[PDB]
Amino acid sequence: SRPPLEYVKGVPLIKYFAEALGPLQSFQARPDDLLISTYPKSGTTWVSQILDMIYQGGAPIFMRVPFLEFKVPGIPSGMETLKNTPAPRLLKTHLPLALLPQTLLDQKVKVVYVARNAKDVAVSYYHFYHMAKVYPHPGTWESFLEKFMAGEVSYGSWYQHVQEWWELSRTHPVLYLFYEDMKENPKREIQKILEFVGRSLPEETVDLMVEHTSFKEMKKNPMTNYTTVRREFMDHSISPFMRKGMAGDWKTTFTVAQNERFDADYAEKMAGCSLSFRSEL
Amino acid sequence: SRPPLEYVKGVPLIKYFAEALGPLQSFQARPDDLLISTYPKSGTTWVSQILDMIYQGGAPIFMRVPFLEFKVPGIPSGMETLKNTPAPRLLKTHLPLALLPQTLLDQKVKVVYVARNAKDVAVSYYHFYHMAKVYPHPGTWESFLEKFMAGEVSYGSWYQHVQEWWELSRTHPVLYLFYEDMKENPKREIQKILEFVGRSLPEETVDLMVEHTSFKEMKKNPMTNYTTVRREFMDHSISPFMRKGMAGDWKTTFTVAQNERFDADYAEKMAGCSLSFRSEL
Ligand SMILES: Nc1ncnc2c1ncn2[C@@H]1O[C@H](COP(=O)(O)O)[C@@H](OP(=O)(O)O)[C@H]1O
Ligand SMILES: Nc1ncnc2c1ncn2[C@@H]1O[C@H](COP(=O)(O)O)[C@@H](OP(=O)(O)O)[C@H]1O
Ligand SMILES: [Ca+2]
Ligand SMILES: [Ca+2]
Repeated sequence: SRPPLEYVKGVPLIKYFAEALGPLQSFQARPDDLLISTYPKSGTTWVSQILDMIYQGGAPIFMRVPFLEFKVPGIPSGMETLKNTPAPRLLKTHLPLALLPQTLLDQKVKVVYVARNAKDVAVSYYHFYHMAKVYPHPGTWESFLEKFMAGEVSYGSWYQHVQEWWELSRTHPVLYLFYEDMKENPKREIQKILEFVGRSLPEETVDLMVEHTSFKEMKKNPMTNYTTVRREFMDHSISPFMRKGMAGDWKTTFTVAQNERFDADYAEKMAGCSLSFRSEL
Repeated sequence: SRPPLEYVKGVPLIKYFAEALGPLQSFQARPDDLLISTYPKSGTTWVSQILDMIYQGGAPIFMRVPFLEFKVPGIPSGMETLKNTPAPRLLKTHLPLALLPQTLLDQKVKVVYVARNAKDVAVSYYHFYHMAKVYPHPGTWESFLEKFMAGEVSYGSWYQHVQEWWELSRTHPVLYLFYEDMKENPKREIQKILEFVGRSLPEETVDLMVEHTSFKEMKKNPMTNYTTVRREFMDHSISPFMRKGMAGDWKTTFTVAQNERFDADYAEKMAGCSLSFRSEL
């Protein structure tokens, strides 16, 4: 019923996910866990499918890759789904570093992080707010854009999220990937994931993973497109989860006025950062 | 009902497996197939389980690894089971090179062959003849030993089998392994299989494969011990498939007289061969 967001340590989150944090400090990480970390709508489902295939030598995605802080009225908790989970475990989270279960850092769990350009994230997040009913109603795109720029959306600021994890990468095992690089050359990025997780697969098998993990395929696959969930939960008729999967599509939504204001605000928040994003390709 | 063996191109075989050869020249091999080749009771099930785990990133074994020439009164044909089989395929065969579907050689299919010392093979084969009722009754061990030395058992001569494939290894991709080496150092042999099939797995995961593919484990696992099959097919009460899994246990069955005769006969059949087997460890 589109419940307002709950702030936690300065971070606004889905009411339910906020409640799920208590049961969350009990969580104990294993040395062989693989943590998939991302700001919302940055390629989480995409890299999850890739990692899952890899872990199977080549049920829906949300069952195979437990969502750490997950929790919803008529659905099993993220930590629940993780109980019936044998090692090695693939985990998923969008949690900022201030809310991340300390155990993951203490065990040096390998992290595959994916960052996506902020403009495409914003548009993708606006449409998701519409279809996923656990989120407060977004309002107009104009108002949502403002909330997104002020980090007044679920999981907080995108600017801080991509920067903190980028910095964490200096003293913690982290493979920091870019949604755009994955778009441009999927095989290249999958090979980087294989090497990073200490695995190898014949060229032929990787080429097959590239075909099956393409937007087109993943949009048909009911195990990856989230269509098996209930309508009053996610209304694919409003906006499909597998919306467009493009890089640079934000140009058909941002007005010139909004783009000018966003860029100015951006340069100001990404000043001292060495992170470089490309909004096209 | 213990039907006599059928000779084919000079090779005696299970009546049913003989019949299964016709439907067999229709078989078409793919470039990515992986062929597990062995003379009977040489570690086929063992290396099959290992390869299957590898192919899954770490149903019973006979369903997951189709048995090429398989065929039995109340059970689906080997090529049948292979129809519902997606690439990449793991295949199993005990066929001598004269009966091997040419397509496997023409496609350069990777072969993992396992050889075991003849004395342990003989004893293991004698007990298998007893429990598996598709084989003619073995008779006494004394008589079986003689039949085994004369290649008058299913799949013919062991001497020729281990030599021809050893030679094939010079002009065809073949990883020739020894049952004994696998006993002595399983991790070492599994790493050789990984490299050979162009795969890689973290050390920790391989150590886990070594534990689960040990004789003890595989003897409990109903998916690998063949206990789900029907009794009038295989009578585990007569002799369990997972008998002992030892190297050098042939000393408790061979009499000194039989051993002296076997050695003399052996030196004569393995003369010009560079193959070296160790009957202990
Ligand atoms: N295989 C794939 N290739 C490209 N984009 C994909 C993809 N699977 C999902 N996506 C896109 O990733 C976004 C969702 O990411 P997440 O899984 O983190 O929530 C959506 O972006 P759009 O809204 O821009 O289409 C979605 O269409
Ligand atoms: N994991 C394992 N480790 C050691 N030996 C194994 C094994 N799995 C099966 N075996 C042994 O391999 C032989 C059967 O081989 P195959 O699978 O080729 O028919 C039997 O030998 P014994 O009769 O000597 O015990 C069996 O016990
Ligand atoms: Ca989701
Ligand atoms: Ca068998």
